[PDB]
Amino acid sequence: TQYIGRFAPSPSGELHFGSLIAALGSYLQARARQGRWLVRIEDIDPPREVPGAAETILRQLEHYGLHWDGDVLWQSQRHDAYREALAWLHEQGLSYYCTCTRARIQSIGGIYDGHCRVLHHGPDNAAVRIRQQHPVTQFTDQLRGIIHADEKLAREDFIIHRRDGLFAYNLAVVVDDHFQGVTEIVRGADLIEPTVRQISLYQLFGWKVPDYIHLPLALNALPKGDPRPVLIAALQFLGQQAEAHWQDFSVEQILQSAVKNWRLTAVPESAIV
Ligand SMILES: [Zn+2]
Repeated sequence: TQYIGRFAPSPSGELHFGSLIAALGSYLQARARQGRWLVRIEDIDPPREVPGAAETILRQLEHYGLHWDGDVLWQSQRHDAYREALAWLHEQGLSYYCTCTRARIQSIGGIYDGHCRVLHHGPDNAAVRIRQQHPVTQFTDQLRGIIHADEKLAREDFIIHRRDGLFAYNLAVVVDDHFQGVTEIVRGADLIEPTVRQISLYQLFGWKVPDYIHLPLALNALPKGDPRPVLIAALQFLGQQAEAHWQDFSVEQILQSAVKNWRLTAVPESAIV
């Protein structure tokens, strides 16, 4: 089956150099594998995001030559799907309602103890937690090798729907990547630790687990003007050939050659650069 990858930005700001790295690396790996590359706007909580940011992000991708396949998926148009997934989990004996306060959880060290797991509380003024069976605590990264996660965090009956009504990231990412047919997730190293919880969720749904690559995080908005020197800097960051005389080429030519020359093994394995 065809490779399917994606870039899934949060519209809490515009793209910066760090998010360009994630977009570019996901794009290059997808195109090198003769695959599809999709874009999903994570506008799951629009009251806490910035009007106009999603549109800015899509325009920036186009400016840097990173054109996606198909239609953009919007998480603001997917709450029906998340609700459906929650209903299935509850019906299948895989979730429960938790009425514990923030203060209680804080007092026991910040990781839930499964207090409400067999209390059979109703949905009224409650969070929804997953009822883990066999938590995943390690995974394979195609760049970094085998990763060992924080065991206490990995084994928690984690929140999948918040008491304030927000759908949890870990729920929505699995439901949407599955819906879009994603076969490999190429993203930043800041998402390493939640990976094992997401894999646990794929297993509870009975769904095929994708492959994972976590790129190094670039640490301290993209220029509106000439994108070429910024693209060259991003290619260098990712350990790729970085054309000296970029002034003689278009963005499109630079990307076409970067796809031809893409070497995953040359990407740095540091968590942060
Ligand atoms: Zn509870």
